[PDB]
Amino acid sequence: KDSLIMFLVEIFRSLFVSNCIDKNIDNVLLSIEEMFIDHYYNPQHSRLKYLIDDVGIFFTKLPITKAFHTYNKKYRITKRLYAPPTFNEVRHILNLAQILSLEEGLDLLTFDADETLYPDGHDFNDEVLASYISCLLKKMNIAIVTAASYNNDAEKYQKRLENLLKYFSKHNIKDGSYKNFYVMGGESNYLFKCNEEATLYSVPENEWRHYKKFVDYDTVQEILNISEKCLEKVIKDFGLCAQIQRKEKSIGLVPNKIPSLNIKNEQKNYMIKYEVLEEAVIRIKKEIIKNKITAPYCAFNGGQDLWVDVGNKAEGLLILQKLLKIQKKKCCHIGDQFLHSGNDFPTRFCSLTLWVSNPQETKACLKSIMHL
Amino acid sequence: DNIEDIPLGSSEQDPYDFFTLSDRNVMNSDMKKNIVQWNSRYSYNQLKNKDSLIMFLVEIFRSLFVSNCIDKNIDNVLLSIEEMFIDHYYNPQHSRLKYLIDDVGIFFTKLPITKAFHTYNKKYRITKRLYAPPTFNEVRHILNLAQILSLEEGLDLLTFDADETLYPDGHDFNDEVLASYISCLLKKMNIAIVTAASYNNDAEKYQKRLENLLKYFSKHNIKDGSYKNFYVMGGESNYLFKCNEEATLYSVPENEWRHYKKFVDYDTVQEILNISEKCLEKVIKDFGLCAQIQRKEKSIGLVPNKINYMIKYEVLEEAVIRIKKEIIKNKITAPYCAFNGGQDLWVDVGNKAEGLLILQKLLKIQKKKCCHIGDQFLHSGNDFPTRFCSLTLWVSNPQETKACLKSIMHLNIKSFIPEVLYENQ
Amino acid sequence: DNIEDIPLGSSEQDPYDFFTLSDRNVMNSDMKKNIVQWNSRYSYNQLKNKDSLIMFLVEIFRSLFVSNCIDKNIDNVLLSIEEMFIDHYYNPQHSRLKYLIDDVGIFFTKLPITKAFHTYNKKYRITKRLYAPPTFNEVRHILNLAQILSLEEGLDLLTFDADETLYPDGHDFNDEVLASYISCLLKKMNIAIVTAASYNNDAEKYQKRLENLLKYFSKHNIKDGSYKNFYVMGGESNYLFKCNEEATLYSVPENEWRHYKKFVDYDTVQEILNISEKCLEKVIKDFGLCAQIQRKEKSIGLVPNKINYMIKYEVLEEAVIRIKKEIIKNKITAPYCAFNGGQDLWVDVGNKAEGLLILQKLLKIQKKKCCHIGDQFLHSGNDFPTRFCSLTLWVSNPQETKACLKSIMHLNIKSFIPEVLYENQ
Amino acid sequence: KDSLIMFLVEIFRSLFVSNCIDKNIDNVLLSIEEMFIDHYYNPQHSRLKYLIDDVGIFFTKLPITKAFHTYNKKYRITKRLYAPPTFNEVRHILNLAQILSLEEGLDLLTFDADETLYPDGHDFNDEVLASYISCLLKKMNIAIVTAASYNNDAEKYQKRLENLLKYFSKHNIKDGSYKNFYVMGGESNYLFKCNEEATLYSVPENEWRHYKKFVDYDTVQEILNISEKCLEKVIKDFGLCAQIQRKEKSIGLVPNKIPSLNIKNEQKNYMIKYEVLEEAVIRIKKEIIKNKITAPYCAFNGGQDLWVDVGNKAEGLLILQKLLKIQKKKCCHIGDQFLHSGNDFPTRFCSLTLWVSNPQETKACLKSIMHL
Ligand SMILES: Nc1ncnc2c1ncn2[C@@H]1O[C@H](COP(=O)(O)OP(=O)(O)OP(=O)(O)O)[C@@H](O)[C@H]1O
Ligand SMILES: Nc1ncnc2c1ncn2[C@@H]1O[C@H](COP(=O)(O)OP(=O)(O)OP(=O)(O)O)[C@@H](O)[C@H]1O
Repeated sequence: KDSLIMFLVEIFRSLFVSNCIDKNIDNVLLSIEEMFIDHYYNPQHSRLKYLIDDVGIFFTKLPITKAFHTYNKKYRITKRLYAPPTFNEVRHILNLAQILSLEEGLDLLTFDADETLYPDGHDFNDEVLASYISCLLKKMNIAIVTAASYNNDAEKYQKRLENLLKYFSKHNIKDGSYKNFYVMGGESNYLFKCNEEATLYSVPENEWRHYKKFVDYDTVQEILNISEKCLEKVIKDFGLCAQIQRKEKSIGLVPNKIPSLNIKNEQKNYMIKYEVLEEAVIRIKKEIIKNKITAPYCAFNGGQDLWVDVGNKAEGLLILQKLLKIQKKKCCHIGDQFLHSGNDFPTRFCSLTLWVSNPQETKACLKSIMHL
Repeated sequence: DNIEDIPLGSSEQDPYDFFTLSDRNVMNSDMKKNIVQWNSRYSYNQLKNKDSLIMFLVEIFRSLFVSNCIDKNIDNVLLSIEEMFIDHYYNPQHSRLKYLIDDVGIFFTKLPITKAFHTYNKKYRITKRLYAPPTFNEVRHILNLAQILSLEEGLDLLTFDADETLYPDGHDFNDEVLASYISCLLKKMNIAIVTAASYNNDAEKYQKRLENLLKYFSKHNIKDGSYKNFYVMGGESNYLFKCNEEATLYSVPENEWRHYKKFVDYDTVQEILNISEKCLEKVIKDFGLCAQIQRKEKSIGLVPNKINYMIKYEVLEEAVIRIKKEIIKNKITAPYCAFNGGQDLWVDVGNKAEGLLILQKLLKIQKKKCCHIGDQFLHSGNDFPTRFCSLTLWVSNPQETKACLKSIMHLNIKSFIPEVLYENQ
Repeated sequence: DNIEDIPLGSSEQDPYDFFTLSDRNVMNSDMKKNIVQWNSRYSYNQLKNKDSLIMFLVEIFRSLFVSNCIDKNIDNVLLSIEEMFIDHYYNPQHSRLKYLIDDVGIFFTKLPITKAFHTYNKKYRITKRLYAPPTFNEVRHILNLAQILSLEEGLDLLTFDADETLYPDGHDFNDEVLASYISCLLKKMNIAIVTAASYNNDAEKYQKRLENLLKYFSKHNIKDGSYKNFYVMGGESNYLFKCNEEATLYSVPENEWRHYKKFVDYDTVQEILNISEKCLEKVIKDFGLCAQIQRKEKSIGLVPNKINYMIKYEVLEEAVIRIKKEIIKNKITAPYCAFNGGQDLWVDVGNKAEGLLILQKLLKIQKKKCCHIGDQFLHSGNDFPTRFCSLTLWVSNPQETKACLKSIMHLNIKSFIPEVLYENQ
Repeated sequence: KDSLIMFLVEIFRSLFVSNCIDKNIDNVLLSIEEMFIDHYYNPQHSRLKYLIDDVGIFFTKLPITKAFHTYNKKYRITKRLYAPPTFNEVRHILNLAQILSLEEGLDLLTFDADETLYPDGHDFNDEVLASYISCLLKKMNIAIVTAASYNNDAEKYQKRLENLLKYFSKHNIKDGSYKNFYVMGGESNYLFKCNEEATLYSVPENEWRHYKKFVDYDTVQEILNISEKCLEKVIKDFGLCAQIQRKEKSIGLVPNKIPSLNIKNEQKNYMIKYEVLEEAVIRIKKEIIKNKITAPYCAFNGGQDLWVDVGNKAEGLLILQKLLKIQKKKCCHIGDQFLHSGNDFPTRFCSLTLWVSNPQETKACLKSIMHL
């Protein structure tokens, strides 16, 4: 999966089966930690980069030993005789390592709204999570990136975040922290800020265009025309009850409504096989490569529909850092990598990335971020 | 035919899943579950260990796909597979299929696997894909179609794993149109429900889990006497209930069916429970869990406290093996089942496979006329062997279950092409 | 302790090797054999299925290597491994090592695995490598050192697989200095030689395979009566020979040792041979081989014609399984061994593991005082289980064999650091 | 291993286990064959290149169906019930496919002498193999590439090929076929031809320098100095009884002679662990990359010693084709890929390559090459 996860899972497995994972293993942990730290420095010529090829680049000194100790002290995974450490536990350990790797602090904490803030595609609904974000909003900038495209219509994005903004309306104006909240819609196309009354307003395109690689109108129209023709053939090729929904910088395969059983709800969405949505995503990806298009884009399978957006969240996060004069060692992103099979734009090449997979894990991560 | 003949590994351990694919707290959406099935290095051995026959077909189709002929006439491949299936039907052991797939189980019917593939491919046209080869779930669907298409003589008993197919998110039964399908089939065949929930002999507690289903019975299934064909097996194979004229569960006198069940003596039952209780007490202390031990007459459980505190998934896995090891260490051969549910742990001195055999013998039904609905994502084949006692459909959501039951209700109708994926479309 | 207790799968089949690593016609040099051991996807399961304990250690060392600490103090890892080995010595079943490695076999001695690693690493400094982690062969060497370092009380019996260790390229014995080592050890301990070659009871034919060794005996081993300690077991476990004053093999009266061997009745012996002959006749016709069938009293063989015509390696593999299947089909449980030699095929109604147990009981030697020299590259663990009957050294060339024997001859000498890789250096 | 081998092995496995590999599988074989032929043409955008990434490029139309039929007719591998087709059999099938893919003929057949012509590092000794080479020498050019470096000393190379040249002295002068025999020593540094009396003579460097990328003297001396320092540290690091042997365009770690047992031969070579020779080869490979050296070279572990040569056999085979005015679709190379773990310069990017692993397999391949 994420290669360095598998790198430590396998090592902990050997430590487990050799029957010593519950004894003093600091000789191994510190030997990896200095490998990690020698990757902070000279990352082009580390021994780490030799062992794992797709390590990427570390923006920080990762205290992997302290992280293992802290996580093992709480959950006691080395006390299990038959269940060795898992992929998800190592995922936590690195998440914790990256957090404590910011003792110098961060100035920008960014969320993937679709993966962490909206449960099951709904609107924000978590008074506990909104508590922690508001707390952190006082100490740093907090931006929220989402693939939802409602042009620059600030009211439409507000509906998805109203409970969260309603929390801001009681804990984040007396100290003026609302100035540090940012929302990036359309992956990287529509930017919003917060006003005194906890209400989203649009930052006009002229004020931040200078930080985004310009993309021609005809090239964004060619990306959507290419995808249009692709989806049309997918519809014909699989007998889909669906049609194409074209927006200004997006285009989507949306399922139709069809009847149910009279005893159930009398209308439901047509269901597109996950296989057919995967077939279409890379079908589109290949025709875009066939036309030698360099513009950043994003084609994803999301639940019951498919969307092609001209811009990707990776570009948005760079745009936010170029905008607020922050460089990568002082900002991190929170998303869920189980949700995009598309390895492209792994977010970790732009900022520190935390991998969380349910609201409880997200709150655990923020709790750690408050206590620095 | 009997419990001693079924290949049960009650103290066995499946190969460790470092990716905890059945941790529903992390893999909590159909989107995530479909993505892991693409990464072979993430889910291959876990899937094969749940149905090696399906994986057998997936790999054959993957190679038809990469060789670029899956959308051509592949009937030469399908029909020789079908010939092995027929041969296996006639020779459940020593067949060629058994040599290739040792845990293939039993074919109680001639599976038209060729007609199944053509049916599914005609509607969903998976061979029209250039870059996504047939998936595990798609072959799962195709195998369900083959077993349904093979029910020429019909069914006399249809059984559900309630925990896997009837309780959404573990809550009580709540699905009007599903109840409708069951109620109609109840008029054509015996229907039995198996669950691991042990409420001792307390019929009212089991009835609470099935209240909405039984209420549907009391409006369509009492006048035609179809209610006398409904059975409920609780504690996996310990407590048997039937229906009365008022759509109420009542215990069947154990003298009426005990002889069908392999006898376990009282001391062995309590010894298993006693050994588990000491294990679980040590697990609670070893990991500092906020959890409580719920012991029953023939079962014991590790349950989280309400506040709902959640026990680490790996701690639940660790405890199931600790229990099997100590039970092994005490040289106990009685059939039991110690399983890691999503969020709790249970040790039942019982077994759902033995439960079905009890229902089969009691109702004197031949295995060719039995069909089981379960979810092989939610149980270990060492506890419930694949294709041990009947045909078995694999469903993974209420929508698939409704489609299957709809097809079973239109069984052997000429103008009905069976469906196992969607109910409306 | 007896043949029925040894885990033998005589009709079993190892997982198919698509890379035919034991086809010595393609892998015909130490250079090629060392290269396949680097590609994990080429040789991992084949190597693990020959000694899962060695692979267990290789994987632990690979992770010490990639974590960049294998050249630091790794004694915390080694000593807890050593603690599991000691525990396994005290609890051959139910130990922690047995749970991790089910086919680990038996430790008849406390293995100083830590001292072994330090010994080998002091001389060869494998932890000084930045890019080649410890290899299968290197852990093989380290395990040999541990077993030799554990022979504190000495050895009373040393046994060789002649086919694997004493006949270069299948020709007769020809190695003066190897003979020298054996002859000296013959003066300190019993020495027995096991081979699958069945020349019926014809002592002269076996003597021809060992002529140069026996001639060395007739110049150093007759005056001190050490020759009465040499034994030869032919037909794997069917024909027993000893030495006289003139360095000549003679048959031991079967009444003197038959009771030590599990009895097989005459009809079962000939039935196995008859079934194999029909199989092999069909194999010769099916593939048009230029080959002949050599039947003995208790063995039958598929041999290529002299011209030397060579039978396809995969045809030999195909025939071994065909034979095991037909023997299974006739419900025959007698211990036999049907193996694919490099260039021929043999079905012996015998078994080399039973042969060693016969030598052990006959000479009344405890298993702690036995050591076997073989080559686990050249046999299936289902025929000869790893660590079943004694300590077992794994050698892969006469140079390693000489080094081992040299170390055994300097056993428990203070001023001698054992060696299992090189004889001169 | 070779990726397209594994591609067909796995497919034949599915055909095997589905119980149809002995029936008519021409729908699959021909479906791969047209995939192959659509790779002959438009090789940059084949479906094949999508499935397998490292396919390389095909110089010919591969009749994979006819090859399977011809090989199955002779050996009857589809008649086995329990031993499915193996890696080596598929290796043969492709070898046979490439041979019949030359119905248009070839004009240059090249050997790797170290891998196919010298058994166990000896001299040529195979009157049957020499028979087939002489037969083919009449129909095409035949060159022989070897890593042995004896400068331009023609007599030293003749010793390794004297039996073969002695065969030429009786069957290859009356028709003048000796003009078509070529020997390339030093991987790509020393070229030799044949005279009327079956004797090697050196083609002076001026006559073929124009077809080789020139390499500066100081850069070849830097490659050997880099390797010298590497081997010195390997000797110290592992207590080797060996020393360095420097040639003009090569440098080697050669083991010393050390005593044996008095009963054995009183002198033998010191033995260097294969692991330590592998450790050294890529140690050298990394320092050469650390110095950003572009010149083609070759560092290989060969038996009991290691050698670093400035030139590789891949370059020699290009030099021979550029010299004799032949392009790649009419020449093939015979070597053994089990013998170089170093994937670099896989020979198949320059010419058709046959993979053989014993003299019997080589003769079988040449027998096929005669019957076109
Ligand atoms: N570093 C991490 N990254 C991602 N997820 C984590 C991390 N640490 C813990 N989690 C997960 O978050 C979930 C919440 O843990 P839990 O509520 O037990 O402790 P907590 O969040 O610290 O709360 P408290 O501090 O009250 O114990 C757990 O299931 C755990 O698996
Ligand atoms: N295309 C090929 N590429 C590489 N090796 C091959 C190929 N075909 C056959 N071989 C191998 O060459 C060896 C020699 O085969 P064999 O001598 O049986 O037939 P042959 O060489 O054609 O001789 P004959 O024509 O007299 O039968 C065999 O072991 C076979 O595995």
